[PDB]
Amino acid sequence: ASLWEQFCQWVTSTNNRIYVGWFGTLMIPTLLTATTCFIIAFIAAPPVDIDGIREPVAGSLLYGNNIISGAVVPSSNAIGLHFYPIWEAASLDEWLYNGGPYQLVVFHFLIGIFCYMGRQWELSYRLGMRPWICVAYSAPVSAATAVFLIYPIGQGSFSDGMPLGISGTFNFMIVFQAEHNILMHPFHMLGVAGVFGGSLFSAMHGSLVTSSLVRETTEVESQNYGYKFGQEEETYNIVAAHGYFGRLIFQYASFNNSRSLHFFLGAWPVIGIWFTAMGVSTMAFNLNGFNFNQSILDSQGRVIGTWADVLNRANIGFEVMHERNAHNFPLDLA
Amino acid sequence: KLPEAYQIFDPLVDVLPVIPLFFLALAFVWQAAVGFK
Amino acid sequence: SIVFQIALAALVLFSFVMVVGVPVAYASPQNWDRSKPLLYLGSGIWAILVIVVALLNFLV
Amino acid sequence: GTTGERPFSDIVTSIRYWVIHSITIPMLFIAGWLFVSTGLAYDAFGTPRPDEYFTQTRQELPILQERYDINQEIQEFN
Amino acid sequence: GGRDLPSTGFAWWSGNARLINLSGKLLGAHVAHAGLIVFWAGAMTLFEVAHFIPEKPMYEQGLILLPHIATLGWGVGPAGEVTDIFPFFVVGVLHLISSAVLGLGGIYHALRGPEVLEEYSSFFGYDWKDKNQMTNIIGYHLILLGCGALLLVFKAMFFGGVYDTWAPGGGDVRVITNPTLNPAIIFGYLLKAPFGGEGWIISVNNMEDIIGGHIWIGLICISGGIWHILTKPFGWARRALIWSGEAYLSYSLGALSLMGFIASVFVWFNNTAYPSEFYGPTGMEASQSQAFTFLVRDQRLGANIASAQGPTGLGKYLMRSPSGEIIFGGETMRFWDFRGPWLEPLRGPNGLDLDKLRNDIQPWQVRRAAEYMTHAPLGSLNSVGGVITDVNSFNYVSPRAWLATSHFVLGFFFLVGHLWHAGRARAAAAGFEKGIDRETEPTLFMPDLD
Amino acid sequence: MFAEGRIPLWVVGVVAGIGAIGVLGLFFYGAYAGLGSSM
Amino acid sequence: VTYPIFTVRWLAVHTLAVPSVFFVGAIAAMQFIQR
Amino acid sequence: RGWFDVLDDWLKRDRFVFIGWSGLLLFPCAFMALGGWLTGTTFVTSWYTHGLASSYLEGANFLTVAVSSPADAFGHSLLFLWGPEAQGNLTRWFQIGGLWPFVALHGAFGLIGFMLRQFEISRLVGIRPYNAIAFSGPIAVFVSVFLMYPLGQSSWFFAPSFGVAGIFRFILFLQGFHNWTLNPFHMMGVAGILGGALLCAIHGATVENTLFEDGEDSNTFRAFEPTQAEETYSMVTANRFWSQIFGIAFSNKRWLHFFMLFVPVTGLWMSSVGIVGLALNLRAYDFVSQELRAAEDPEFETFYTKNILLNEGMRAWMAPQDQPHENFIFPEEVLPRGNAL
Amino acid sequence: NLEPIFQLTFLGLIVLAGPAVVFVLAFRGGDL
Ligand code: CLA
Ligand code: CLA
Ligand code: CLA
Ligand code: CLA
Ligand SMILES: CC1=C(/C=C/C(C)=C/C=C/C(C)=C/C=C/C=C(C)/C=C/C=C(C)/C=C/C2=C(C)CCCC2(C)C)C(C)(C)CCC1
Ligand SMILES: CC1=C(/C=C/C(C)=C/C=C/C(C)=C/C=C/C=C(C)/C=C/C=C(C)/C=C/C2=C(C)CCCC2(C)C)C(C)(C)CCC1
Ligand SMILES: CC1=C(/C=C/C(C)=C/C=C/C(C)=C/C=C/C=C(C)/C=C/C=C(C)/C=C/C2=C(C)CCCC2(C)C)C(C)(C)CCC1
Ligand SMILES: CC1=C(/C=C/C(C)=C\C=CC(/C)=C/C=C/C=C(C)/C=C\C=C(C)/C=C/C2=C(C)CCCC2(C)C)C(C)(C)CCC1
Ligand SMILES: CCCCCCCCCCCCO[C@@H]1O[C@H](CO)[C@@H](O[C@H]2O[C@H](CO)[C@@H](O)[C@H](O)[C@H]2O)[C@H](O)[C@H]1O
Ligand SMILES: CCCCCCCCCCCCO[C@@H]1O[C@H](CO)[C@@H](O[C@H]2O[C@H](CO)[C@@H](O)[C@H](O)[C@H]2O)[C@H](O)[C@H]1O
Ligand code: OEX
Ligand SMILES: [Ca+2]
Ligand SMILES: [Cl-]
Ligand SMILES: [Cl-]
Ligand SMILES: [Fe+2]
Repeated sequence: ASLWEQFCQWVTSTNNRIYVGWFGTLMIPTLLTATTCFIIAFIAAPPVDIDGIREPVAGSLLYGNNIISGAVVPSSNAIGLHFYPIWEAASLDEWLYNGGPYQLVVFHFLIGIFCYMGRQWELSYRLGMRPWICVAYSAPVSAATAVFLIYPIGQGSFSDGMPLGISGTFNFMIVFQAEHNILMHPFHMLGVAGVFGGSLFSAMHGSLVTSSLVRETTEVESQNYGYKFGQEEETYNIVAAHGYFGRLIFQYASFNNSRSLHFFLGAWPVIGIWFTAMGVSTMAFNLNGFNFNQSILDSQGRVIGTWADVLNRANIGFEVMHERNAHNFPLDLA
Repeated sequence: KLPEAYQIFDPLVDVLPVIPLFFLALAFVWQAAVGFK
Repeated sequence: SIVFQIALAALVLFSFVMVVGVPVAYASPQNWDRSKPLLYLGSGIWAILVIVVALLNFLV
Repeated sequence: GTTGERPFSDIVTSIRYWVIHSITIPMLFIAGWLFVSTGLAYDAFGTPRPDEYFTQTRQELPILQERYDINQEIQEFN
Repeated sequence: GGRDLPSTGFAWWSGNARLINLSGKLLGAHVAHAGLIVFWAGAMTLFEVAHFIPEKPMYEQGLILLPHIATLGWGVGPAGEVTDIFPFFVVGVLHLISSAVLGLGGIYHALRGPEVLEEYSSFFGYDWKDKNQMTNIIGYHLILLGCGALLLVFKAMFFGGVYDTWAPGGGDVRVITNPTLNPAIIFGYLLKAPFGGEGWIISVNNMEDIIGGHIWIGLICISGGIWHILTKPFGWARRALIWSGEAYLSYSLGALSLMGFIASVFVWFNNTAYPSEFYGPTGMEASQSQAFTFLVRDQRLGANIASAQGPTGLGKYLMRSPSGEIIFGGETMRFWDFRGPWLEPLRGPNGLDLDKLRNDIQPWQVRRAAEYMTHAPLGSLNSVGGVITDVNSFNYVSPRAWLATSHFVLGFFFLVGHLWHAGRARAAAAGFEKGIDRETEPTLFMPDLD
Repeated sequence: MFAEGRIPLWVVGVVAGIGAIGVLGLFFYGAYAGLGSSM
Repeated sequence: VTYPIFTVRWLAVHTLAVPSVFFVGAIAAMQFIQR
Repeated sequence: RGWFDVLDDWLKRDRFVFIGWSGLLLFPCAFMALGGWLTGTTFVTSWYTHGLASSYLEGANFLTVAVSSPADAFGHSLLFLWGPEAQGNLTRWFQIGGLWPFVALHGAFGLIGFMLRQFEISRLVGIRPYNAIAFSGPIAVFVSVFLMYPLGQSSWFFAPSFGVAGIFRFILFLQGFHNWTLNPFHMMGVAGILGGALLCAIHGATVENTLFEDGEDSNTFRAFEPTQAEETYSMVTANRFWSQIFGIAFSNKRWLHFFMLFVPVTGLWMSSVGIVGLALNLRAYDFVSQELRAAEDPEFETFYTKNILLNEGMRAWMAPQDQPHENFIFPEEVLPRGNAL
Repeated sequence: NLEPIFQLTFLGLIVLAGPAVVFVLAFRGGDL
């Protein structure tokens, strides 16, 4: 009726090709801003003094990077955790030199992904669905927040956020392992179980459904054409799949309830990723992985090495080389 | 440490804080006794 | 000084007997006629033991 | 849905199972215990005792280097 | 109410959902759980007292509750030396006994007390849709919360004071005689940017601000409590919110997630409400301390630390912040917003002052910097202190690390719980929390997208 | 107990679970004592 | 009713559980070795 | 009835643990591999092969025990108990790392047996054998990593050790020496694994949140029946949701589940190809253009070059302890390191 | 010494307490 009411019905409309919604009213601008700035910076940003030592790092394609080595470089260590929008730079060149694009892209991206999760809830509400797809999506959101915001907060600088690049990601991981022994952190082990097991369960579920497909096609056409979109009947024989799997391992380890099976499929990777996100978020406060360096002594008192000691040697090798000009004092506390 | 008069119950205070974990476990014991109705 | 030790050990013993008895008595509606007065008496005696422990703290 | 065998819950809730196993299970437990605590495991597997990682003549890691005569190599390592 | 799946519709693993409409049983659950909280407070306090070596610093002994009592001004003197161990014991004992009482009441209500309270009393009986009654419970609890804030104020002002790490003459327990009631300061804290150098409310740096803000909080809470006792929700609130027990739970979950995140940040950064005397240094403090320690050492060796340039060309010991302030050099440049009682005496209007650095450094500052540098909040999960490549002989993890990590994790999972319950409350209010109705599946009546 | 001739399965579960908890507790204790304790 | 006692399932159960309990006893004993 | 048919009947009886013909290979080999790992991690040292304690008996824990690779002196000898090295001496066989090939070879034949079991059971119950095809991925990983990589290298010593920290060591070794993260085949593996986890999570959640109202309980789990003919969740609603949220959506259930098979399996196969490359030191170690520019331009710095520096540090600091048979003696002054660290 | 002995005594008594409550209620016919 009223103009505002009409606008409300448009934004919350389920007939839009892309659902907008109220969370979308924030998601779309912030995500577009982040995407445009990211593309521009990745192509053409000038080098960024990430470590705050006047040692600029070239991240963009036009300054000699390929796709693998290119990145949007985290803002300068001199900035620390200070807010550095464009309007606090003396010029655009200064803003670029100090890594302002990283802050712009990251802040907009984070707002965008939280609004994406809210938008998932919103559309589920408009369509009469159950509301918990956004809960599953909260796992990747938690991980991204850990690596882009929480870890820089705990470490005290956005220069210690994950770079927006492939090789930058690897650098982040290697330094992280050198400083926190993330491999020996049980939450990262749970994350590995989450992703290995999620892939395992994806492979099993897909293979068991594909294995039990009901015959509806000929040997020529794709078996995919045996399923018609919106058909009421089941397209595979879950009882045959259960018979096969319960004989592969044993009867009582096999799901015969599709609903319990799909809940398990949702829950395993999501929980694993929640745990690994919390692992990164707590290593942000330097509660690190297990330290068994020199845990085994012989009777005299000489250290007997274990694989943990070899791992520590690798960590030290990474530790002494990283950011080779940035440290003045013996302990890497910052 | 505990005031001198109390250090004979020192090995009891050593185990007190962990009790609520036992409460959480006891919930499952009770549900198991009723057959998880 | 040994009286304080005895009182505190008695208080721990009575805490154990209360911790056992209270949930059973509250969850046995048939035996509520004789377990409600026992609950009253036990709560009173437990409070008495706590008060005695508190006084002997300053007396020892 | 039973493939023929007795259900596990029935077996493990029965008195006879527990008369058997209140003995069998502890005996294997203390058999493994005695395997460790008598020093049998050290000698069987060749694992050094805490005082035998190094000897009064070998202060370095006894890393094997010879391709075929490892028995003599280990003996000279002590 | 039923106690199984057929009669409730909830499995055992969601059994507490069976309590949603059994107000007496729900009250019992809440009271017993409160008993659990108070029990942990008392038992952990007694454990910490028993495992307390009172001449060693609190943060060296894995203590998280005793620092809270010490900050309140109990059992400590100048620099945080533990004078009397008895008050810690008293706090623990009182919490333990009261937990016994609370557990007794929670058990009574959960097991024998009336199932529902509405036919027993209008005052305690409630319905989730009864907006006036829900706001009444809000009002009562707001009055209580304001009273607790005023209890903090009364302790700081009339009952011996609180520990002031910024006290002249050394950090000490002092009585706050002039809390800042000026609403400009108090509520301008809420407007400060949550970024480096501003620190939205984490930057509160003097007990006068803390106590004055608590006076304001007490007044706000009590007045809001009265306001909610005497009114009902307005039309806009009624049209905007879901009015159900699970909805109220979800609202509280969101609030709790926010508070958990705030507390983790607060303990990580703030050294006023969390004095380093009891909680150890912040990470920023330890980094700055290392820079100071080597400035002092090298200056004693004869280095002219004002003019010594490092390998990159920046000053090794001193440099400028991006706004020009004189700050410690090295990686600790990121931590130049740090303020601490041991370092501010060497700070001039422009930042670190060369004259003070060259002739005003006291031996106690050197000792404090060495201690803070060596107790940096870095440690392994199995409590091996120092950087992760260090060897096993230093058993230390900062209490700040424990508190910050734990409460960030709890904040995150309570955000997850808020999402879960908010979505469920919406779906249940709209009536599709049990799945799509085949007859009236909404998408079947929608135009195709393309 | 409540029925004659058999043990309730929940009692068996409680006993086995307590045994398992004790085994893991012994292993965690040994992480701090004897070999492998860094002392 | 009146099932066989020994089966393939019995053997599969014991082939695992028996050395498992033996090994657990061994590791428990290791918890008390002193250097 | 011939004896072969009678045996076939007995092997394929419906029992709690199906045996089959494949069981003759699977169960003894799998039991050997598992028991060998358990025995080695509980009792067996790596003192003579690596100079490391790697068993519970030596004081190591779950994270630090391993069945360590054999000594580098043996090259790729299969290290039979009766072989020329151990010569039938069980104690010596344990001490030289004979348990590693024992576990690796018995595990390889156990994996073969398990996939043959997948084929056999699929054939018996009358379904398509796509589970075995999916399992080919883990087999490719095991073959490449535990056999082909050490076979291309100097010896079994450089195979991953069967242990948690042993695997971690292998991972960091491959980063520092091979720059394995830079390898495009590894990146396709990572894409496949993370995509498989994503598909698992998103499919499970989508199904659970588009369920039909088929019961009256809040507990939606018992509103399903395995013999029901109709779909338990709304594919149409799921498709609309994902089309409006993400832009695109599955509309074919069969394609969806084949994709869930396809993604992680292809990831595993691509990563195995990359590992085969690393077996011959055919690495994606460097970008030569950036190396040359950095060598002539001391102001050119990228994340790639920083990672190269990290690898150099790891190699120099790790090699003496990781490769004790080499007797690497790197004096303190030759170790690379940044300032103050 | 005796500290682990007394500690395990208190721990075992506490551990038995909850199951003792559940067992007694189950055997005597209490509400569960
Ligand atoms: C005050 C906070 C609060 C309250 C009152 C509730 C209340 C409720 N929740 Mg809920 N929830 C919360 C926070 C809360 N939740 C948070 C923070 C999360 C995110 C994880 C959730 C996620 C959640 C889900 C997914 C569900 C509920 C559900 C429910 C309802 C029934 C749950 C039940 O029976 O418990 C049963 C208790 C258990 C089954 C035991 C769980 C043990 C957990 C998983 C591990 C504990 C770890 C802990 C840290 C200790 C570590 C132990 C270690 C030593 C090994 C109930 C009304 C259900 C519902 O929606 O009802 C309609 C349901 O499906 N909640
Ligand atoms: C803080 C944790 C907590 C609390 C306060 C409650 C509380 C409650 N739950 Mg619950 N629950 C929990 C966790 C909790 N639960 C968890 C983790 C699970 C998953 C396993 C469940 C699953 C569950 C189900 C399936 C059900 C409940 C139900 C209930 C209610 C009825 C209790 C009952 O009759 O059982 C009786 C149990 C006993 C009589 C055994 C003894 C219990 C007492 C209290 C033990 C106290 C021992 C203590 C040490 C003694 C000290 C006494 C004193 C001296 C201090 C009640 C208010 C029921 C309900 O909703 O009612 C409608 C219901 O059906 N819960
Ligand atoms: C928030 C916690 C809480 C709430 C809302 C209730 C609510 C209720 N209780 Mg319960 N109770 C509790 C905790 C609670 N109780 C605890 C911890 C115990 C153990 C001691 C009990 C033991 C108990 C028993 C045995 C009975 C009840 C009963 C009742 C019902 C009637 C109340 C009444 O009119 O009596 C009168 C209320 C008063 C005379 C007001 C007295 C207020 C207290 C006692 C004085 C202290 C006030 C204090 C300064 C305020 C702040 C507290 C402080 C700790 C911060 C009512 C619904 C009765 C019932 O269910 O009827 C059949 C019943 O028989 N309660
Ligand atoms: C736990 C304490 C508590 C709780 C649960 C409530 C709950 C409620 N109050 Mg409230 N209130 C409280 C304390 C509390 N109050 C106190 C202490 C006071 C005294 C100052 C008041 C004074 C008050 C008034 C005047 C009114 C309420 C009203 C309400 C009702 C609806 C308001 C609403 O939607 O909230 C949410 C708020 C909004 C939807 C407005 C948006 C606010 C901004 C835009 C959100 C941005 C927050 C930002 C991200 C956080 C940054 C922190 C800081 C920097 C600002 C609701 C049931 C309304 C009512 O119906 O009265 C009967 C109402 O008119 N209260
Ligand atoms: C409902 C329910 C539940 C819950 C329950 C609860 C939650 C509870 C509780 C409770 C409580 C919460 C309690 C308590 C208690 C306490 C006590 C019992 C005490 C005491 C005391 C004492 C005895 C002390 C002593 C001492 C002193 C005095 C000082 C010195 C030291 C000592 C310690 C010696 C469950 C889940 C199970 C399930 C079923 C239902
Ligand atoms: C004590 C202290 C202080 C003080 C403080 C204060 C005074 C405070 C406060 C505070 C406050 C006073 C607050 C607040 C808040 C708010 C919130 C948190 C909100 C919100 C919101 C919401 C939640 C909403 C929602 C919604 C929307 C969005 C729309 C639609 C509807 C709804 C409802 C859904 C200081 C710092 C000075 C010092 C220190 C201490
Ligand atoms: C070497 C060798 C061999 C083989 C052997 C075998 C085959 C055996 C075995 C064996 C075995 C087969 C053993 C076993 C074992 C075991 C163990 C050591 C166990 C364990 C465990 C645990 C520790 C667990 C725990 C837990 C958890 C963690 C979860 C839940 C709870 C429970 C408790 C279950 C022969 C002589 C032929 C030849 C030469 C070489
Ligand atoms: C303060 C105090 C006290 C108190 C105490 C209390 C407060 C109580 C209690 C108590 C309790 C609270 C106890 C408990 C418990 C428990 C348990 C021991 C549990 C469990 C377990 C298990 C092992 C389970 C298992 C399972 C599961 C979970 C799964 C499935 C099912 C089944 C069942 C198998 C006393 C008197 C000492 C004295 C004085 C001091
Ligand atoms: C060492 C031997 C092996 C140890 C095994 C330990 C695990 C054994 C199971 C742990 C306990 C599980 O507890 C099991 O829960 C099921 C749920 O189906 C319930 O099952 C039972 O419920 C009630 C018992 O009151 C009966 O009336 C019912 O007919 C029966 O199904 C029981 O409470 C118990 O049988
Ligand atoms: C599916 C197939 C599985 C294949 C593996 C199955 C287990 C096979 C184990 C074979 C072990 C061979 O073990 C080998 O036995 C021979 C014969 O006794 C021993 O030989 C020993 O006795 C013989 C005669 O008695 C002497 O000539 C010889 O000098 C002496 O060493 C070897 O020292 C030992 O190494
Ligand atoms: O920035 Mn990037 O990593 Ca975090 O540790 Mn200190 O800070 Mn630097 O040094 Mn190592
Ligand atoms: Ca003690
Ligand atoms: Cl680097
Ligand atoms: Cl530095
Ligand atoms: Fe599916």
